[PDB]
Amino acid sequence: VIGTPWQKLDRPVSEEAIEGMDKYWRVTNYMSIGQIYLRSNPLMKEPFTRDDVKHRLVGHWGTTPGLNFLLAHINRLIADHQQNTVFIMGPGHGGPAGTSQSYVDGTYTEYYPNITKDEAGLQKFFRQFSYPGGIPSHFAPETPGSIHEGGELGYALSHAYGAVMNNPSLFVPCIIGDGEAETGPLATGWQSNKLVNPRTDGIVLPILHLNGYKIANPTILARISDEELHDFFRGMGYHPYEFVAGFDNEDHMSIHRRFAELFETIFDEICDIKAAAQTDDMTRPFYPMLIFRTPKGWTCPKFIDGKKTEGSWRAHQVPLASARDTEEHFEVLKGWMESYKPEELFNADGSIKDDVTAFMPKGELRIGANPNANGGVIREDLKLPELDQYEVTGVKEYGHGWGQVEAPRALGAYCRDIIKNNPDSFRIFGPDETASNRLNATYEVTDKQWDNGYLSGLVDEHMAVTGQVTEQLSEHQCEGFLEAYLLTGRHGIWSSYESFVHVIDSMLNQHAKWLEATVREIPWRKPISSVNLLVSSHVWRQDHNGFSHQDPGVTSLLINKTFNNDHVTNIYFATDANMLLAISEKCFKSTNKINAIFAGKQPAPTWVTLDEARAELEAGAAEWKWASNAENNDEVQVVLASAGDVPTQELMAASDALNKMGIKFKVVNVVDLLKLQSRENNDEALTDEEFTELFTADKPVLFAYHSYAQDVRGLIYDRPNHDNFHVVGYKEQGSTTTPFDMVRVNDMDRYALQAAALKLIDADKYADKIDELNAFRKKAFQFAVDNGYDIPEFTDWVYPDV
Amino acid sequence: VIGTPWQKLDRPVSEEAIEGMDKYWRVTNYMSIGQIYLRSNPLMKEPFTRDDVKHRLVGHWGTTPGLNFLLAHINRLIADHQQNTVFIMGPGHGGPAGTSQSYVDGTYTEYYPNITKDEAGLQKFFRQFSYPGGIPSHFAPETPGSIHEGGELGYALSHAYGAVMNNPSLFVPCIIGDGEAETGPLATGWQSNKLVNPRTDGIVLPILHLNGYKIANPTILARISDEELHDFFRGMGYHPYEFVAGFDNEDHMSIHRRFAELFETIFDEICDIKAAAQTDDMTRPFYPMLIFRTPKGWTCPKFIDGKKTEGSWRAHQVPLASARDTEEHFEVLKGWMESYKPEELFNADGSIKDDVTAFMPKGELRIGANPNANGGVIREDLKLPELDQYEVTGVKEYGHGWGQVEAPRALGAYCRDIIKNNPDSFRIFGPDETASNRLNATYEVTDKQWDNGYLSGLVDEHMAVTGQVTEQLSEHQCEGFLEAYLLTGRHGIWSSYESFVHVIDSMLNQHAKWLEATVREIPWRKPISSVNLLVSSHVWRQDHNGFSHQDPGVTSLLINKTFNNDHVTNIYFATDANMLLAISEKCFKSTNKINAIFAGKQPAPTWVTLDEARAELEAGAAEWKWASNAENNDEVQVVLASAGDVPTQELMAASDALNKMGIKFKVVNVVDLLKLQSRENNDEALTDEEFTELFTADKPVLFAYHSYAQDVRGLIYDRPNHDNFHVVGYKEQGSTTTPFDMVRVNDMDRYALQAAALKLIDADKYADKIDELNAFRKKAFQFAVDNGYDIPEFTDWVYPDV
Ligand SMILES: CC1=C(CCOP(=O)(O)OP(=O)(O)O)S/C(=C(/O)CO)N1Cc1cnc(C)nc1N
Ligand SMILES: CC1=C(CCOP(=O)(O)OP(=O)(O)O)S/C(=C(/O)CO)N1Cc1cnc(C)nc1N
Ligand SMILES: [Mg+2]
Ligand SMILES: [Mg+2]
Ligand code: NA
Repeated sequence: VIGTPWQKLDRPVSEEAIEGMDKYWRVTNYMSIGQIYLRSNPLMKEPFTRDDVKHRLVGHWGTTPGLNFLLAHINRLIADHQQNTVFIMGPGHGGPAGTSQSYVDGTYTEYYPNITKDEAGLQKFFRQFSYPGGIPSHFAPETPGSIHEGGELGYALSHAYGAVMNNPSLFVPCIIGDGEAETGPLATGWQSNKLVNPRTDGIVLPILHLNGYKIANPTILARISDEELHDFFRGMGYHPYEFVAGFDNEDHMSIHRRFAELFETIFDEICDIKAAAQTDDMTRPFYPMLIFRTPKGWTCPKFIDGKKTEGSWRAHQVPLASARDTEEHFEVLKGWMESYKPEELFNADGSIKDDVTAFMPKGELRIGANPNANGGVIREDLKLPELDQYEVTGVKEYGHGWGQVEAPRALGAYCRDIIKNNPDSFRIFGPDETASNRLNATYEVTDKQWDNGYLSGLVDEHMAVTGQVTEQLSEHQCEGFLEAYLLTGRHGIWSSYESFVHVIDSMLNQHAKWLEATVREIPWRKPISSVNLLVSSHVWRQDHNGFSHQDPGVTSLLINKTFNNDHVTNIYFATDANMLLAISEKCFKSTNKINAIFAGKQPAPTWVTLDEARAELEAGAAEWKWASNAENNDEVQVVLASAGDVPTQELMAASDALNKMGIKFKVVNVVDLLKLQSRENNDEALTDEEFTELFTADKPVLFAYHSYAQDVRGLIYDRPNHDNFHVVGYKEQGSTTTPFDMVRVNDMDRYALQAAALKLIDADKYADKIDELNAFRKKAFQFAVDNGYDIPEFTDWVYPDV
Repeated sequence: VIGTPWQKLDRPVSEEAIEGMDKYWRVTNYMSIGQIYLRSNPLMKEPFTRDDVKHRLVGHWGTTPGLNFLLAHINRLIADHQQNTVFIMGPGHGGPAGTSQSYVDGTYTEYYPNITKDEAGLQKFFRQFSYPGGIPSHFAPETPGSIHEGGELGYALSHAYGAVMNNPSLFVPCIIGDGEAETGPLATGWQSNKLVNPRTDGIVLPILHLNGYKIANPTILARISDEELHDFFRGMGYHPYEFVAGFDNEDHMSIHRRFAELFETIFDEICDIKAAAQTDDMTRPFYPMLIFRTPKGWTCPKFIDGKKTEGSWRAHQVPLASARDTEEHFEVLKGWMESYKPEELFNADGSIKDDVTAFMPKGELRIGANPNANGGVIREDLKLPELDQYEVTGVKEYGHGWGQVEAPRALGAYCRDIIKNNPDSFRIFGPDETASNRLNATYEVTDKQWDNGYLSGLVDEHMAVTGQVTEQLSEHQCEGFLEAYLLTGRHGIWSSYESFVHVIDSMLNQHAKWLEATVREIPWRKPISSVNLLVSSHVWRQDHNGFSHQDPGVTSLLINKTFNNDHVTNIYFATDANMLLAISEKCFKSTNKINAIFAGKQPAPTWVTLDEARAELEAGAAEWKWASNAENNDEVQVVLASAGDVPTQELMAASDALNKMGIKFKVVNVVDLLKLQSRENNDEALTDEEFTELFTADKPVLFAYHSYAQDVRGLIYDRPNHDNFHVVGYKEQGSTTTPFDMVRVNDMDRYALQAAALKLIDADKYADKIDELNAFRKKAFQFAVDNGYDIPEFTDWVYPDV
């Protein structure tokens, strides 16, 4: 248990804590300006000149002093209440407020021994901010206290809420940019309080950083009427409190006393909600939120060159951009840095005075030290059930190609038993698609958690105010909740209709970059569990839905996060349920990855046994010798290669026909896509030798690909024999139609695959047979048109091993 | 002018209109069930059997009767008021309500002469819905009345609002799924009423289709308290009205009279807002919205196999999935279809009776016929100013490589004069980035439109309650507003930080699919203006921001919409401002495209004259003979090829150094990327012959690529000499650093490019020179670390032609 969760003070905030908060605010403002502007002389020791200013002024002042003010008050709260706390910096461009916090709390020096607590250290701390060889401009992963960089705005609230799931002792003040609040993802993020339980989950306090402005405009929320703003937050299930400061001549000490008093009232109400929820965990409370209205750039010069800067968008980036070049700007910077009275804040040795920090939390309650902000320190391996009990054994008993299994249902049963063994640290998320994607065996042991109104057992099924499945019709919510749940040291999976994975392409980009930085250069930030995404309801079988639901191209996006041997991204094609099982076990054991797990949910043949799935998954690509008919590679007329359940079924039916014509070929299944790359691009890929062994030194290869052929083509560009590959993939053809017609219009159906194989072997010789295959596809299509269902020769075909 | 906009009735709705609306509702429900279930016998003529039911039951009943009810009432409104109206079907899976509407209004038969108004036609109309060879399951582009398919949920409101921009006579009832409202994009879409002006823009009426449920869950909005729901919409600046029907035994005629009366009150209030706005166009009104609360699946059987179906998520897709297979389900379907009393709705010849449609609007006010729902019928070419006056003439006067121009500023001046010549049909959108992306010369002739509070001329600049620039910190809003503005026949452009384009990857996917279907098979849907996206503030120069802002991979997503010779997607690299000018003119003249226009906004050399830009843009790739030093292709030791402003600057400096060593090469610039593909994949690409002429038959090619090398590699896989290309691209390396260091860590800097060229020519011979180049890059980096700015030999280099 960290600290004493949810305890009220029952006394006023002390005047000593007020004094310490004002010193914190002044010292973090001063060091924030130092980080932005100063390359040397951090204490402005005589002579202090333009030669001490950075030649390249980069960074963001505007948000920063509002952040620094909140952080003083959140630190004071943590210390007084002994409250387990992780904050979110929505405006992650306020990085210097986040580095200043960690430097004040002591964690910065603990993690970075060279950045010492004295003038030499402070010199280095100032120069290194957004500087070549130094540190980022944003609240990056290498800052102690960060689980959220906030470079790409919008995910503040899904991360805050994901962090408090099954974390009942954790408090998350979530600081949200008022420009950020104009984004889609943030606007829906407010509604998460219908999806958390105040007894089993912790508490988010949204704090709207209402500084009036974004980069070059006012914000929507700052300029509507106060009554609309209050009705808005109340209508989303919050109790709104509003603080306004810095627009008049109120002295700063009074501002701190009024805020501290307000913040105690807010926390008291959180504590009341927490206490009440031990008895009534079904009534959804109105959680507090804070509207925090202060001038953008608060405490910077009011006008600069006749332009309003404090209380404007002009404060957004770097004020006084000429501080190095004109004595006029330099003098303004000098008076601005002096207004914080650094001589009262630093000892002569340049260490921050003890009376600046006596109010601060200590040990693991410090924002930089809390283990929830470094969740791999808390994470434990899942207790996984034995995989064997889930095996589709039909393949062993009856033959390769057996049955009509819906593959994710084996993952559902596996996930069911993972939740049972790990009842509060493995969650499933779905955008209203968990049942549609066939993971609903999980409801045998838990419920979809819903903390909003109930009506009737006739309609409410498998749903309770607490549980380990979460659904909201929002890929942004599913992906954001899950990320923070992993970042605080837990585990899970989500599923999405494949075409709609793209809604969160840019969230995958950011989480992969978080992973890239971490595995490269932040060894103190320990391994988190992986993002596991079941990509299902795929392009080939969108029977009720059509063309808008046909886009497997998240493969292509993921290929753009496969560099430097980071090994943070995996694309798995689950061939059948036994392969799905093997892949998922690997994924649930992995750390520091995004794993995209492709699997079809339609009824489909099972191809391999579980033991075969385990061996093949490890190699990444494998020959299926029981399906090959060639003696050896020199006898092979064409390589039949596939990746994806549906390309594989069609390749396999093609292989059966090609066998019956006396054609000689081998069958290669591809499961771990990126292992097709060269060792030069991926040091864990198949070696040239193993690649040649699978794909031959120079026979034609027909490659039936689940997604866009472009991917395989770019991946194999330097592989031996790549010029012989013919990649067939999805090509933006399709609609609401029969399963055969969907493969047909992409040349993916088994007849077109047989034709293509013939064309690669000898086009002249097989001219007629090709025409005949092409005409059979026309006839099978006419038949679908006339009769309403696919021709029985297509639908009734089982692989001859069965 | 269409109809008589914004006129009140000043009498009750007639009883004859009530009777016609109830008949419409019954006939569209009946034909919706027919489309889903029936392959023959649409009027259930004896014998009506299971043999008349589809073998594959696909589609969505649940939303459909609520849509059909609203559509009856919106048609009645249009007719009574003569009101120019386009609706949005948020739940676009309610396609049969949208096809039924067009069939009732007569447009379906007008566009599809074979689907006739009689029993034979109705037979065909039923079978063809989501059927092989037939029509989609959703409100697809081939349905008259659709500007919005609604397969991928979330964009209902940005499309509604974009449609009414500069469209002051247009009314848009926007029907929004209550599951849809859980998405990010929809949640922010509500706020658009702060960005439209009630005098110069038309009016959206959001109608929340609060049917209680999504696929397998209740919805957030349906289960919060009524007081929270009302405060929510009021707090977003609406006046909420709520209708509740179908939960009790109220007869349907009473339901229609109560709704019609409510809808007249709502419209009267819209008319009052429109009239008031002719005098006071600065006060933002509280626009009505409608909470429409009715049971999901309304009028279907209440229980099926003991399961509550009407008023449940179970009504979502296909009830009675066994209607063909068991007589039990068939009997239920038969009684359900009979409950609408089709014998009162159809004449014996199976034509819909005249008294079903006498209340309907006629001619161009019909929902299917309105030209705003087919905007290419209204669209006119832009009056473009002459390009020459924008030319950066520095290249002609001083030499290739001249100057420090910020390229988008020439596009800003061009856009400025486009707005001036086309003052109400060309808009610019930006996510708070129009000024940052250097398009702010447009503010010389118009303002950012902001219909929300003002504070002071000290802070509010270039902003007014009306204007042709729109900003909101939401890529979803920018992309949605623009799409509908083009779909209703107008023009514009938006700009985004390149890494954040990915937020709307999936919107680009849908709009490209809309375009694919249209250019392939909907000739009646005329060409719209193109989506023009300035992709700027790119990966190489994110000086204030760092790694989270470095992701040029929208290139890769776009490559997945380049099939079948559709020609709906273009990726342009603007080399400099003269190239930018040429590309933009092409884009502003194009139709039916998405054009991604890459351009840097940092100061940069101008390479080509405007006349050269025009020729080179047309070919797609071009030799720069003034920069090549080889005689001819056989004398070439390496091809220096680049795409992007920064790769080009670095290639060019490399070329200067390689020249001074006596190396022989040619320089090829690439502007139109997809013209690198083979003619087999793209019938407008460079032919093999022209490709070979540029890239040689067999010399090494060094290709410096703006984005991920993967793209070029997959694109050129079947081109002559592709095995000789070495593609250098972005490789997930970078942070907040100097411009040289950013190119350095991706091996993109000029020294690494010179090294790479040497390595391709003769690695052994140039071993030493390579090492020396590699060490110079280390020294230039140390210098940045030590001094705060890049080494003057890097920054001060100008191409020797200057
Ligand atoms: C538009 C924008 C910013 C203004 C934020 O305004 P705010 O009100 O949220 O914060 P403050 O006023 O507290 O500064 S900071 C920023 C940068 O590129 C930095 O990441 N960008 C570009 C941006 C656009 N879109 C997205 C999704 N994320 C972004 N970071
Ligand atoms: C989740 C979902 C639907 C429920 C919609 O519920 P609603 O309340 O908005 O509409 P009704 O109750 O009026 O039916 S219909 C649907 C399909 O795949 C169809 O496009 N999907 C999957 C889906 C997920 N995510 C996105 C962005 N779009 C989607 N269409
Ligand atoms: Mg702000
Ligand atoms: Mg609904
Ligand atoms: Na090759």
